[PDB]
Amino acid sequence: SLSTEATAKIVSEFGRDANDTGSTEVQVALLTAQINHLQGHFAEHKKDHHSRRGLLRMVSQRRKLLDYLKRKDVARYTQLIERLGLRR
RNA sequence: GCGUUAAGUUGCAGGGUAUAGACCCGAAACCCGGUGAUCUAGCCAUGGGCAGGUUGAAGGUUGGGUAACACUAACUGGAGGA
Ligand SMILES: [K+]
Ligand SMILES: [K+]
Ligand SMILES: [K+]
Ligand SMILES: [K+]
Ligand SMILES: [K+]
Ligand SMILES: [Mg+2]
Ligand SMILES: [Mg+2]
Ligand SMILES: [Mg+2]
Ligand SMILES: [Mg+2]
Ligand SMILES: [Mg+2]
Ligand SMILES: [Mg+2]
Ligand SMILES: [Mg+2]
Repeated sequence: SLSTEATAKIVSEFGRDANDTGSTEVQVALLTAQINHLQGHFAEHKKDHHSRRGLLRMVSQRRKLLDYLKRKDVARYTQLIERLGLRR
């Protein structure tokens, strides 16, 4: 759902440089962007169960990445959820 | 068979009959034209009344909760031919 420009913008804002697409912060920010963007799709299409399975995978993938970041560097974790607006 | 050989008629009094309320009193009812919604039934307009004490619906806020909902606890709130 995310376009190329929007994706590239996130990589630059959370990565080390322009092609640090793999860092945990970038991945979590990318997932957060798609999850938030898809809230408008599922408000209109409540019965799109097949797409929602893909969304719930993003949610669980983000939870696992966050639990890993919190276990490695708590400081990086705290900054990340604050910038993104996540409860935990 | 009915008649012919038996005086009627007009007053007055009386007996009966007829039409009339027709010896007197008495229905329940039927019809016609009026008077009544100051009681009461319903409605319409415009005003008033309901001591005191209870119960605690929806909603709201805050926290928990969720990807977001849902959900949940407290506080608040003051529903009802209660
Ligand atoms: K005579
Ligand atoms: K008589
Ligand atoms: K009362
Ligand atoms: K309540
Ligand atoms: K009450
Ligand atoms: Mg993907
Ligand atoms: Mg006479
Ligand atoms: Mg008659
Ligand atoms: Mg009759
Ligand atoms: Mg009258
Ligand atoms: Mg009256
Ligand atoms: Mg009552």
